[PDB]
Amino acid sequence: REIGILTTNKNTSRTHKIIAPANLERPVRYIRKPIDYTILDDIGHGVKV
Amino acid sequence: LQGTILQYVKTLMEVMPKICRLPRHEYGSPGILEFFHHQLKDIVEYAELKTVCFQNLREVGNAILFCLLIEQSLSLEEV
Amino acid sequence: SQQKLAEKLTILNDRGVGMLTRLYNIKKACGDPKAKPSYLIDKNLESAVKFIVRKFPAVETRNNNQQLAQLQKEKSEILKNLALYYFTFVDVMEF
Amino acid sequence: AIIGLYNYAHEMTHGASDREYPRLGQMIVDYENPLKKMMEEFVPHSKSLSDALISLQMVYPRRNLSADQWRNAQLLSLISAPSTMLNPAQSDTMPCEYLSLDA
Amino acid sequence: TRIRSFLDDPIWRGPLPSNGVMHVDECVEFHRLWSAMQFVYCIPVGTHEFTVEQCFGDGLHWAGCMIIVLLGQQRRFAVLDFCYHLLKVQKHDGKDEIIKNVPLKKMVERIRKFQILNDEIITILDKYLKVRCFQPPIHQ
Repeated sequence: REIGILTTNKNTSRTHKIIAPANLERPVRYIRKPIDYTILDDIGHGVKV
Repeated sequence: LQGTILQYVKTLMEVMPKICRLPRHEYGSPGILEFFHHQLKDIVEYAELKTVCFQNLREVGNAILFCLLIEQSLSLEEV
Repeated sequence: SQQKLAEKLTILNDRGVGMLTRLYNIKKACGDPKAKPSYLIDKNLESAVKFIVRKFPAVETRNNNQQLAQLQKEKSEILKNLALYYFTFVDVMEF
Repeated sequence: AIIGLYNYAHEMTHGASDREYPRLGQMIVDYENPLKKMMEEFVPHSKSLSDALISLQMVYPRRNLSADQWRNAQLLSLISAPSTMLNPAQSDTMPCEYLSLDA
Repeated sequence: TRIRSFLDDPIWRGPLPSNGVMHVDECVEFHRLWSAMQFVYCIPVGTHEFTVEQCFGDGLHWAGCMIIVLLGQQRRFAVLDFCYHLLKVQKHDGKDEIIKNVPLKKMVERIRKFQILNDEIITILDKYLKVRCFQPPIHQ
């Protein structure tokens, strides 16, 4: 008890060298599309056509 | 800390320069050394510095080092 | 006011960066001999590819002169593996 | 090789070349020394491009200084003038200050 | 922490900065006094005398760096320091002469050694110990 005055809990924890995500980066396919010039008209004061 | 060291700190604070800029690179290394040596002349020539201030500072540092090392040894025996 | 210069510029810049990425990957895949398409290294297609390249813009199927006989039996595969590269080049042209 | 070989496969399978083969081949054979053609292609745009480029005299040369000139101006130093450590750093051409030099 | 509780005198921390951020060219804080003392004991001595590490060892620096760190002045000390500044400039221009019987190259070498030691001590002390916003201008 006498020595306990000078003490304080130290923060040390166990961990792993690497921790992986719950769900990995599932890859996605490349689907070709043409250049669509009408995809920014809902941002700001758009000018449709 | 609240005794002799405090008094020497107060005295040397009185003796220290009021303003001290860090010169620019263009001033040179020799010029900067000369400037520093001129500005801190009173501290450099203080006789009691190395024989009293440093002694008390050494005492304080030795005390804290002893606390650290004794804690390490205690842990090593506990394990 | 109907030119939509801002939007057109914004769209085309992203498109250009994407095309650059794709074309860089095509270049890298075509550089190392162990990753280019299998048809550019086969020994029996060498004559066919040399003939095709020697007159690239023009198509001269009929009157092949047996410089394309081999290519006529892997066509279902040629047309199915080189599709990605061809359409990347097409998209470069459209951009 | 890739373009011609795909086009031939398509021709043999269907009897007609792909839609885009003619223009695609023309592009490929035109930009074989791409800069020699792109130089002739940008004569019409010369005036506008020149304006946009001459506009850079006010940003490039002063951003491309040496290290000695940087030391003289004490660039990026908070403590150079301690009396103005709260003033907001600002300039008229704010975006031009952190624009990549390689670009 | 207990030792930090002992530095309650106002001399250690000084008065509030004029510009409202931090002192730069003033010498009213303990870390500038310690910079001056460092300048004092980084000067080469005569053969008939004893060096600081011959007489005091490493406890002197442990005490000084502890005082600096507890007051929270470690980073200001690193930025603002006469010896470190001299070392930096001399490294830049690579000069070597004698000023008031103090060789320059030897002095910078000693300064570098002590810089290494001080960095180590400060790092250990920081390890064992584990915002003032400002207003933008107002239009007249």
